Amino acid sequence: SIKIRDFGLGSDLISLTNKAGVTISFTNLGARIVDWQKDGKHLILGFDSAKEYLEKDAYPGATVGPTAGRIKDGLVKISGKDYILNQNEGPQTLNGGEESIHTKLWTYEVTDLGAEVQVKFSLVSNDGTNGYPGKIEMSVTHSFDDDNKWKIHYEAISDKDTVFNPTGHVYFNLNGDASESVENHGLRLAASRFVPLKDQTEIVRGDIVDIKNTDLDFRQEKQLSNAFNSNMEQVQLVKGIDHPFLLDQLGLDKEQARLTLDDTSISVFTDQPSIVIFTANFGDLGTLYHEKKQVHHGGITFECQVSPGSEQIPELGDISLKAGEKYQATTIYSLHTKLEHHHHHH
Amino acid sequence: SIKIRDFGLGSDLISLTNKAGVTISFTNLGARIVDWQKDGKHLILGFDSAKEYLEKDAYPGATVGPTAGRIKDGLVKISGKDYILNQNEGPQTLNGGEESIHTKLWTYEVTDLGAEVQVKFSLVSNDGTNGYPGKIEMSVTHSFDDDNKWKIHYEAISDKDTVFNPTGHVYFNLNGDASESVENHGLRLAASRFVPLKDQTEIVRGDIVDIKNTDLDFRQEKQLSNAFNSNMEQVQLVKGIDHPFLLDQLGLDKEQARLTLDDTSISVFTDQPSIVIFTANFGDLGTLYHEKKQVHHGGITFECQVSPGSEQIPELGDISLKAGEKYQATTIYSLHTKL
Ligand SMILES: OC[C@H]1O[C@H](O)[C@H](O)[C@@H](O)[C@H]1O
Ligand SMILES: OC[C@H]1O[C@H](O)[C@H](O)[C@@H](O)[C@H]1O
Ligand code: NA
Repeated sequence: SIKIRDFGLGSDLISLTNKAGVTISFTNLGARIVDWQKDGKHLILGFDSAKEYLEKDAYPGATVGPTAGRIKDGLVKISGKDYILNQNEGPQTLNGGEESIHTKLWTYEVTDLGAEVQVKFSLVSNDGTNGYPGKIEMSVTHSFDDDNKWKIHYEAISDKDTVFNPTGHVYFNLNGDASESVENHGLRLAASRFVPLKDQTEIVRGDIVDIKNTDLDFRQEKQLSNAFNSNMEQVQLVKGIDHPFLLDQLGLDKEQARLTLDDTSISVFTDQPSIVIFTANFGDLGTLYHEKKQVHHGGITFECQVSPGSEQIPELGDISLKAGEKYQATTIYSLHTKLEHHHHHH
Repeated sequence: SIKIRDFGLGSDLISLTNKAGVTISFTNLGARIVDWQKDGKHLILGFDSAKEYLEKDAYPGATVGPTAGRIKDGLVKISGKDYILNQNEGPQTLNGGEESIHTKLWTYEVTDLGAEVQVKFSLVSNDGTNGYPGKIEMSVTHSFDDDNKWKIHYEAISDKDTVFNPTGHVYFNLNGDASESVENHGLRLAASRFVPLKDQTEIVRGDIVDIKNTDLDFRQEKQLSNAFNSNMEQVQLVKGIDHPFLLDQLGLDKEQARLTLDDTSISVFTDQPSIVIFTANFGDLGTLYHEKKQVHHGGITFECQVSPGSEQIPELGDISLKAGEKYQATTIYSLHTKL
């Protein structure tokens, strides 16, 4: 079933229930996921209205871009030309600049395919918006099906050569309570290397480092507490995880990551080369989610994209987008129950 | 009474009915007026869904900007520096360039004051959007009251020196049907001068012309057909009216123009110095409004703003907006019925 209602400020809430009874909801404010529940329990973090997003934190569950992450000094080179983008984090351009796409009302249309329901959000980034050459016609399609798969399909075409590398900023918290840390969740991640940050400004260091057999090695499932309790420099620097992980094997067919808690697992598939993981290292900020003060480590993201830093480390990729060339990216989050035995205590 | 409903593509339709039974409706798609009707008749032109605006004509009823009108070569000088804006009509920048503020969904809040209801729409234009320096935080408040006054109040703040001169683009048609020409309406307008156009490109010619005692003198009520049947080169050039008229006396208290058809009249008030009047000179285009094929001259606008062409005729004014200054503008359309 599909249901729609006003969500505040002119945005709407689109809520779907599949045949298994799982419900998921989105809003056109930032083409974002608001909630995902199973048996009355929240699997992700979200607010109860639009204003909350605008007043507390506008990134959760949103579509962010045109470029996700930080671009050092907001400088990119596009077809031999240097362009300076909007700098909203010191000299850095973070998640596309200020008042970016995650803050806009996108138009949308819903398509019911029976076993699958699609929500296609559209927006146009005018040429020159926040310094990005355009115009860029973008669309984000979120779909949910009877197999409990939530898929995000991105498409974009630009009138001018530009850069494009958006991602989805959902936060998972299988505890269903923001006040409960994710340290008790199990993580499996198919990545042997990571990208270290230079310092507190969080720009990339310049190197790629192998993490095998360190507390950041999750090729084999381990509790998140291992990472959180680590005194590895990188962990101390950010007070948790806030890094890009390079996937070892590319392809939409491979389970790149799996997040488990008791009998629930979330699997991650994507066609992108990296996964930026940030564990809500907010300290005592205590943002209120459903009236629960969020704890430090009270959430975890899986931002699938080309790794941030390619400006400095060319080996990570190329996010340029040529005029008229069609961009596409697909990321899928699927839910399962009893995929494995996960019985621990913290 | 206030009613909110889906208007398509995620846009909302907000309808306000006052004590008098008059209904006015707006959409956040482009902070726009969609309808205005008394005793079952539409007073303005509008569509029945969001899609139509996007497919047919996105300007009707909309808030247009940042700059209303045509800018020659898309060129503006800011702090002595040349800036090229998006060009969407040949080399001109018309109505802020392509995919401008009129095609975006604005956020909004409704405030019910009893005798008056206000709908405040907001949108942030990012720095660099379509070539315009910013960011510009804008709000347009459309309000409707028990006295049948529809007021538009604009406010904006920019982080950087920029240009700003928006307008409301509603088209009136008291016939209540687009297939009927407004030639039968009577118009009165408090302007003794106008800005002629250079040619079919519609950029300004360069001068200011006195219209006293010409077919465009509406200082004294007159019927539209007059202007429409004139042989003035300017009328013939565009096949109607598509020009900036310079108000003789500025101030919101003065009735600047009045559009009348029989018992029903529309008065216009503004704090702007000019009114751009365009009579839907679309020829055979035939756009469909409520299933009715539109006729050449099947509508008329009253675009209150600083006249277009200031880039070439400074006397017209200046649309500069300095960083941190607060822009304000007010335009009122008051409805009256003779008893
Ligand atoms: O809260 C936004 C969040 O977005 C990304 O995950 C960044 O890596 C984090 O450092 C933080 O900026
Ligand atoms: O249709 C848009 C409309 O906008 C303004 O009124 C112009 O002066 C008219 O020529 C026309 O372009
Ligand atoms: Na809506």
